[PDB]
Amino acid sequence: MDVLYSLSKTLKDARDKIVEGTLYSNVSDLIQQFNQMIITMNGNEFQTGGIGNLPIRNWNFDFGLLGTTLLNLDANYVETARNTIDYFVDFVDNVCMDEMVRESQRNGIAPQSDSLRKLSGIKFKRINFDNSSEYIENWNLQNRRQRTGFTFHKPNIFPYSASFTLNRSQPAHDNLMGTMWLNAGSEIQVAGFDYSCAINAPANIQQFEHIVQLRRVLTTATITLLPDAERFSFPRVINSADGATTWYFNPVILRPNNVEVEFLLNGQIINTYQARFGTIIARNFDTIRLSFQLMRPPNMTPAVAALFPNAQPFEHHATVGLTLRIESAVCESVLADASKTMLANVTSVRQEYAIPVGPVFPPGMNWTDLITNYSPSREDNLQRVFTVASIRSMLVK
Amino acid sequence: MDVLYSLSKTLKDARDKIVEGTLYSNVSDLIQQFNQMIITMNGNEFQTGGIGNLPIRNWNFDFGLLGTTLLNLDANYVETARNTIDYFVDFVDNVCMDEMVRESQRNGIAPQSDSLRKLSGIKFKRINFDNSSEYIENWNLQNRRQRTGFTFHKPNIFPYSASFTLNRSQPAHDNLMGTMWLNAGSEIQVAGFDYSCAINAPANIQQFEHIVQLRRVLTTATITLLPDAERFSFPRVINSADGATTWYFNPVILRPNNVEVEFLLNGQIINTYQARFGTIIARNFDTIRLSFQLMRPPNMTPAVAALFPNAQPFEHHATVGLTLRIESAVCESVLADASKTMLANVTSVRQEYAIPVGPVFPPGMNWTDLITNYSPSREDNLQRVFTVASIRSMLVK
Amino acid sequence: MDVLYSLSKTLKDARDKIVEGTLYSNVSDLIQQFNQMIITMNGNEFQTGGIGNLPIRNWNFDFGLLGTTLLNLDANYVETARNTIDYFVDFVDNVCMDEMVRESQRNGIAPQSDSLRKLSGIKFKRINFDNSSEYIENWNLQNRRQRTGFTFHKPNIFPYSASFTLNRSQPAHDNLMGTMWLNAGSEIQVAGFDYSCAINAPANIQQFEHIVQLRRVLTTATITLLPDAERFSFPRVINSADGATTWYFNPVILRPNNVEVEFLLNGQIINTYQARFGTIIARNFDTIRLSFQLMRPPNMTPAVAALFPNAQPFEHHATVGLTLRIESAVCESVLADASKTMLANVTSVRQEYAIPVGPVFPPGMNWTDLITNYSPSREDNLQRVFTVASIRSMLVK
Amino acid sequence: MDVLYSLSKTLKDARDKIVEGTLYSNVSDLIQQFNQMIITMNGNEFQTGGIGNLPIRNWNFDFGLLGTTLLNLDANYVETARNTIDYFVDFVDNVCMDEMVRESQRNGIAPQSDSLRKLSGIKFKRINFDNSSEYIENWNLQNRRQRTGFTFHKPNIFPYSASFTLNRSQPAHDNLMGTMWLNAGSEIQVAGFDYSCAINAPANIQQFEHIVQLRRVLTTATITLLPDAERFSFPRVINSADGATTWYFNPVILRPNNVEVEFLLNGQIINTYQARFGTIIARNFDTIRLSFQLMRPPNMTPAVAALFPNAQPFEHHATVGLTLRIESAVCESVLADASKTMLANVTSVRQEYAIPVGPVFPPGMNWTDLITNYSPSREDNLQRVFTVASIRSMLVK
Amino acid sequence: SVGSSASAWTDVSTQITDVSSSVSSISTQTSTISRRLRLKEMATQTEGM
Amino acid sequence: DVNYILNMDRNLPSTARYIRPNLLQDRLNLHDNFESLWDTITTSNYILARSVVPDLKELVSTEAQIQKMSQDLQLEALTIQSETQFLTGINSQAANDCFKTLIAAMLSQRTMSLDFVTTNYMSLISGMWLLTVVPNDMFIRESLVACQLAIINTIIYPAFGMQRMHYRNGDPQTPFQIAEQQIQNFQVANWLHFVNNNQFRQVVIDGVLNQVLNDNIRNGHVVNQLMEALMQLSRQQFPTMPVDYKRSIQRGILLLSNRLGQLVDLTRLLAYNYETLMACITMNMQHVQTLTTEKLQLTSVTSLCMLIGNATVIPSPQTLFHYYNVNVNFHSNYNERINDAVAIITAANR
Amino acid sequence: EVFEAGTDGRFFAYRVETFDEIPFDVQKFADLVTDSPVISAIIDFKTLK
Ligand SMILES: [Zn+2]
Repeated sequence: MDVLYSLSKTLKDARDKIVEGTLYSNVSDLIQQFNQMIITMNGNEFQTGGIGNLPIRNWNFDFGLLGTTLLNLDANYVETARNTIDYFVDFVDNVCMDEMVRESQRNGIAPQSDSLRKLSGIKFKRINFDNSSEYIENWNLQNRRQRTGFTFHKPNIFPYSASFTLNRSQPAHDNLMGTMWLNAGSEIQVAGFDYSCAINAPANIQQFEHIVQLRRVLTTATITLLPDAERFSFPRVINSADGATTWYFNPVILRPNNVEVEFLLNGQIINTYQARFGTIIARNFDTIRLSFQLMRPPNMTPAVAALFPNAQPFEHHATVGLTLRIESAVCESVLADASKTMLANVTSVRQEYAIPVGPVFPPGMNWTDLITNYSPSREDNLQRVFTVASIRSMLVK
Repeated sequence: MDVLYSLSKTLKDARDKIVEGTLYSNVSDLIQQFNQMIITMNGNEFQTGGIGNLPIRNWNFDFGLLGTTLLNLDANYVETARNTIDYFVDFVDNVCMDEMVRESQRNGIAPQSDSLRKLSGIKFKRINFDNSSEYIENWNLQNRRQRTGFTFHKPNIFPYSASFTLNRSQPAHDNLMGTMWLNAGSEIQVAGFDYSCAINAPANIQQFEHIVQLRRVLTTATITLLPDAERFSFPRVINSADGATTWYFNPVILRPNNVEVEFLLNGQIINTYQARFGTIIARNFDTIRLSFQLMRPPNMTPAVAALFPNAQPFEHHATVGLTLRIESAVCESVLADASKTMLANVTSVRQEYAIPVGPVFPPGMNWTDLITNYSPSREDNLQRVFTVASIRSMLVK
Repeated sequence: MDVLYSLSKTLKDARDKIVEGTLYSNVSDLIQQFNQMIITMNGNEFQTGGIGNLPIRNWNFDFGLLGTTLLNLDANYVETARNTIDYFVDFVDNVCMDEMVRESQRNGIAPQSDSLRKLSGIKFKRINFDNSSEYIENWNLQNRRQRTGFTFHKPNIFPYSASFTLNRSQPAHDNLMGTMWLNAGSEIQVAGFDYSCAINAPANIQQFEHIVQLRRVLTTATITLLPDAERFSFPRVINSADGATTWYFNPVILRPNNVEVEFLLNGQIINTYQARFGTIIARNFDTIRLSFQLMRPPNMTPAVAALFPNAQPFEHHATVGLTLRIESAVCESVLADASKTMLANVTSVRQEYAIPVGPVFPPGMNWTDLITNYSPSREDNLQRVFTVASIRSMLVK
Repeated sequence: MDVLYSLSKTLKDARDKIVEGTLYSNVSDLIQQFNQMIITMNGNEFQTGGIGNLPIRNWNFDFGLLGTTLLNLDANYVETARNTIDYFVDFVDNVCMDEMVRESQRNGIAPQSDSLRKLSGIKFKRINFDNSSEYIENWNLQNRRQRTGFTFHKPNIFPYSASFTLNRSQPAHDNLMGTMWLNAGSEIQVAGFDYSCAINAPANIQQFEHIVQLRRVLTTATITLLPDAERFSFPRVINSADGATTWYFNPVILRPNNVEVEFLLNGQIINTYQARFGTIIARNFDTIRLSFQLMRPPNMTPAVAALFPNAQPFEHHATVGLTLRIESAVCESVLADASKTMLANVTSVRQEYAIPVGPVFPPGMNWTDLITNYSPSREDNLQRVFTVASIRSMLVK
Repeated sequence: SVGSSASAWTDVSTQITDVSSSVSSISTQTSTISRRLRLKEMATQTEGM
Repeated sequence: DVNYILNMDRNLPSTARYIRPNLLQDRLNLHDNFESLWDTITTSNYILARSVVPDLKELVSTEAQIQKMSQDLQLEALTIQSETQFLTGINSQAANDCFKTLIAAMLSQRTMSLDFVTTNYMSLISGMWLLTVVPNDMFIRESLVACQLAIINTIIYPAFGMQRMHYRNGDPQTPFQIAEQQIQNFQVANWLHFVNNNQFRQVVIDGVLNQVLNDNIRNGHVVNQLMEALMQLSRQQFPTMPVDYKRSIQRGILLLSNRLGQLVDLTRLLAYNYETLMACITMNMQHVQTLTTEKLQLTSVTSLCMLIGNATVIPSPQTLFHYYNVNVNFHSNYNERINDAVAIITAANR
Repeated sequence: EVFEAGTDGRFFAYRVETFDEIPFDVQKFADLVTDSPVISAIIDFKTLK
């Protein structure tokens, strides 16, 4: 595997540092590495493809070295080189793709394809070099069993979930109390509603709570917390819990009272914030708990008083809410986020070549399904597959 | 051109690796490259500026090369060097800016300025070196007529468009049916409304559809699709299509029924998703088609039934919607996005120096206007201009 | 300080380029640099920790150098090396953290810890090299006094502020006129409301204005400006200015009329946009001024006319708004943004080790408090502390 | 590919400059080139055909050189040569045809056939020569990514379109107002009709407009513009817009009033002509806009007055029109025109060999369908295929 | 007939595609040529469910 | 090339005039059929070379070394076949010969063999030196045959304890290479691929058309190859057969190692020299299997090796030119006569 | 070659194996419909791809 990596940084730092002009001395250290490769390869034979709509292609090697002679570089030098690179590019592409499709339950971590299995061979190890590409960097550290870690912008930790829970309801759905939410990606919006505006509630306050359990721990998270859930601030006609009928939600928004956000790790409070809106840091957590209340306004102007009568019908439904967004965070496990193309690359190659559903990944590499049941096997396969996608993107985008 | 590039990575890898103390043998390979330059330059005269409020500064060359001795670097060594760098910096800045304003209908892809035209000369090619900066990387691969590609978080593919289409309307605007939307940047929000709540519609279902045609194909797109269009979930007073009067929109939101998103390429469905909210992948498309329906609730509690009478006046307007956001994608053409400063750099330099409107770009480098009529000439000029902005940002931010 | 930097890029470019199988010559230039270090170190002893819950560990050096005759690295070579690296890693971590907690009003721009103060010593300068990490790059350029500059996605320039201003009000709060807003992070949403729908206003138009003063100048900003403030488009029950009662806000939205956005710098208009929604560039500004109007619709269908009577009670409250988001920008001062983990790293290390509140930073490194009173001392300490966090993240995430 | 080219100019300049008589000296430079070929070929083996009704043919090479001896040429010399040429002719024909049928979506630009793919090989490049054939000339310049350009007589830019638009109509179709047109090839004819002869129109003038959007920009166009549309100057019975009935058009022609032709490029007016009939130049445009009016004659002799009553029935229908023909123009993209046989050659070879419909081109290489959806893939394939047709026509017509 | 020659199925629909409009060619025939097949061809001869 | 100083002294009237040298290339590819003549060229080009290759200097007194050699060598210890490893002498010469000989061979694009002496194992060790550098690519397949197998068998394999099945080659893939796939001592293992793959990088087009089959920066002065050739040797000290064997063998090996600090110097030397001289060759030079050989007694080789000190010699300016000048003329004549030739023949026909 | 007369709207052309949108022909369609066995496409493209 690491082998694979090199193959690319070789080509990149190649198709990059080798051009009509420059001095030999700037590539001397490079040129070498290169040749070294050609050698180890030549003589060997390969095979890629064979699954689904993926073409089968065989490759052989028999190439000349490089003029370690010249001082500067003349156009002619390049072209005779670029011609050799292009065969490797078109090669690697086919190599990546071939191993970017196969999955495996037992050992979903190690190589699969006839192409790569052959590379992990010892006789090729004579090629590793410059592993500064964030992903491979972490691939190694994990082999040696040590503390890994990646960086994500608007991570995708929450499987899509949009629902409600009626804590007080009745057939007519004319005096409900409960919460409704949307957990998706890196965002959570949750609203607590009480049709009665806490008219008969102790201290005229109704307590609400929303708990979200992450499938993986996030550390170093920069989070935006804002009062109100705009998504649940407008009139709605919703299906009843049993699907037998529809209820009416006509919200009027009040400020959430006694807001408390807790970021817990294994049941322990790691970070807690009381009514702090704006930017907050959650340094290590696997669970978020949002507690907030609706407090009936003790003093009301006529217009307000008119919305909240002492007796039904309750026509304006008191609602309080919160919005929480994880802007960035670090995770020890690979995840999809709003910037990296890994998930999209893997999903795209599989879709383009009509790769059949396998035993590990959900149909279509569906993110929600994947993160909902993020088993060790899915994670090992995902990491292998994401690391390969990242190796491929160094040359082919 | 590529020439230009070097000039910088030269200086960066210079103003960076040349510090009081470091061991020489870390820069041996570097030092060289440097000198090589000075030589090729010395004996040449340049001129930049001359347009709008851009000064016309003149430059000459006549410098010595550095020592090669010294195990380690002594402070004195640096300062005598930094003094030489600063003249090149202040130079390049003026060089970039001068070629970052001129546009040419004809060959808007070729060099313009007297300054650069002179660089593409052969006698200067002896300076090229280390082309790994994502942009130049793609500049080459294109000049050779090959497959390019870039990376964008929240790309800016949709020209601003905020409007509506009334499929059923009448003078009083008291029983409308149609759609309203906002396409902007990487996001689309669209709502379908039916004042009658499909009371007389076949199967009590009203079909809606929203089609958006991209000006450039996006591949590898990671997309968030969510039900509801919050932007169109509140009461509005809107101007009529003819601008003669104003209508009232008083939405009540229902879940979009039979949601189907199609990502098409040249009329062909490449990806299709049926009612799948959350994160989805669209691997290659030039068009997005969102189809969704409003289905009159077959069972209604009294509160709901009251909103939807059998006869007018229709006072609560049934609305269903969708929100789609392209988090990341790859495009073969340069585009503005939410992270890169290229567009802002080009636009800013032109604004600061009062550069007159030219024949290629819309006034103020207006993004909406640019992407709406993204001609080949505008794209070639944009790419040239974006690549220069990226070369400049390696040294001057 | 710069010293420190090296220590890492040394290790990274080490734990990266040093692997089972790379040709010696690909590290010849590197190996050297490394050894050079060991030498300078061995002998001197260090103290880290000694504050809050941070442990006081003692480090001592006694190491043998590295090879010289290897033409391809064997496994054995690595392991004997990795063993030496791991002591430095676990070291630096403790070094960073120890200087990442101390603050100082007088000179809070220099080294504090006994650990680092000793490094700035001259006898160590002999290590510095490859200063390409964006942050250190700017650390230097500032020591010499020049144009610094960083890059941010969704910068965090606006301290959280959510409030309103009633320009016309009365005890019953049944005919108000004013604005309400939310400034937070990189976003601003502001709404202007007039319960009377400008019935008695000159030209039936009510003018609104929202001014936001940045604590630091932003240059090269790519900004999204959209009409409407969704956050203030729904019914609300709000506390009165004096906290004595609550008022009712029942908005109906109209398009903002005569929208004008001005990006000013020291009172001067640098950029101005009239009713331009979508993507706009603000090249250099310390203030944003949003002016917009509510114009009573001159022509109204019956449904609309019914919302706006000639006499109170005013039950539908005419509202116009704007949304502005800074997607990216450059700032000469460090800031938190939506992608970088610096703030989170510093805040997290302090929280984990129960570091006591100091004299410079607000309790909990609270961003809103920090940016609200962003004094020179807080900025110098923040930059020092952010630069260290970035050095640490090269090895430990 | 370029390879291919040579093969021909070799043969042409051969079957042409080599005849019973002439002096060696006139071909010395030629003879050489020739032999050079034979060599590179001999030993190699080929294969053409295999698709549809196309025969499969294998070819081998083993030929003698040429007597570089004599002072003149004797009949015998020729015949021994012509015999060798005829094998190459019959060869190339089969080579062209084989690559003139295959299409490809992904890479529709590069070679397809087993025959040609082998030619792009490096070992054959030893044959290029004299690329003055207009098409290859442009094939190269496009590889180097530069400004191309072809020449056309009566170009074929307008997909066939013959229709009408009724701006005022009623069930009886006895008082219509609108336009009807025919856009086809290089010509546009458009008529504006008003059954009422602008009797109730402001200033007794009815405005008309016809806009045509080209799929590709045309530069350097020589255009004939004439008043009147003869095609729409005679009585017609036409199908109604909904196909449910037929209407009667009984035109009487008046001179078009206030004629204005605009040739726009990306929305900008590049050329504008006011009432100028005859020959006009449009130097660069992607859109043509024809505006013209029908002005009711202010003074009418009895015979004229009788045609235009103050009240219906309107029996003589006032009509004004324009005719525009693009005689010649330059386009950066290949197009069919009235002189070149490329489209016909490609279409003919495919038809003769019963080549199955592929994934790129419309059935039958239909021009209207092709130009209507002239995608990048269709253009790259068309150019490849047109360039091959032109190479073939140098030898086989 | 959109096809080799006259034959109720194909052609008769190819022509008398009465009742429909607001889009593109093909679709209209296809459509009217559909009407036949389906609801018609079934009450005769075909495979699977 | 820093080491060399340049300067102008005389001026030039606008009266100055010369005649083009005319150095077109080959025009005639004799490289693919006229063996008989190539052999004659090579030979020539070869002698030419020796005439140039600077003579060496400051060597270690013949006597001194050979004497510490006997102390280390443990010569007469049972083994019957004595005094065959010391016919090494005349080194004060052998090295000079071995040195020159080696270069020209290369330059002149010649190919050779080895007056090999099976018994004398030492003589073999040094052989390993030879392949470590000289691109086997230009060594008639065969002489390499003997050499390697002699190493392979009477060395490594058994003293290293590995294949006690001593070995058996045919004629395709090489005993020096395949041995690889089957070896477990990385150090040993790298030598193998590098030696079997170091193909005299037959690819160069410098200073305007001068295909002069070049050689590795690595080798050049990265040298390490040597350092690695040594390190691999540093762990070949073990069992299998009689005592007087390992004792004698390893002891010899060490003399390569210690000296290794210097052996380095050798690499640099050639590296430069060849890399220098070459520069001034107009005639291109395709690698060809000459019909004739050139005997190279491991005798001399071995001498050069442990027998070179901190000496340092290079091509005298004047020397270099003289070289250019010659090839030049020659070329000019070849090209010229060619023209003179052609012209006639063609005329001869009409 | 799956020729699919998507009644009302649509029509697609595959390559029975590795599916693939591709020029649909009113012609090739014509006949092959007229007199050959048809199939009541249970599941169509959309669902299939
Ligand atoms: Zn973002």
